[PDB]
Amino acid sequence: LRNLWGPEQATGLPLDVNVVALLMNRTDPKSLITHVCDLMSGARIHGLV
Amino acid sequence: DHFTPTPVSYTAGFYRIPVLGLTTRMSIYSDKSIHLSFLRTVPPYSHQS
Ligand SMILES: *[C@@H]1O[C@H](CO)[C@@H](O)[C@H](O)[C@H]1NC(C)=O
Repeated sequence: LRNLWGPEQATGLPLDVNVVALLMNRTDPKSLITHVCDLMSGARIHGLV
Repeated sequence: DHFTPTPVSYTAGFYRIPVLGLTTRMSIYSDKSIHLSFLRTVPPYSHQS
């Protein structure tokens, strides 16, 4: 996920393109909603995979 | 103007627990695939038809 962004993305028409690769190995819903409210407030991330 | 018990039922719905939403009688709560375990005790407006 880190190597897919560096040498690729040559035709980048937006400017606020930044990838965030995180690993939540355990998926209890309290921590999941915590990560949602942390990433959505984290400089307006528009991608949730 | 939300009138949505959907975040409570979906927060308790990652464990797939039935949540009784008793706010309104909308037909969008009557779907089986959108609302898997959301079993209410109120009928939709199709019973008025
Ligand atoms: C999640 O698991 C991987 C190994 O599969 C580990 O490398 C990583 O540090 C873990 N994430 C955490 C706890 O930061």
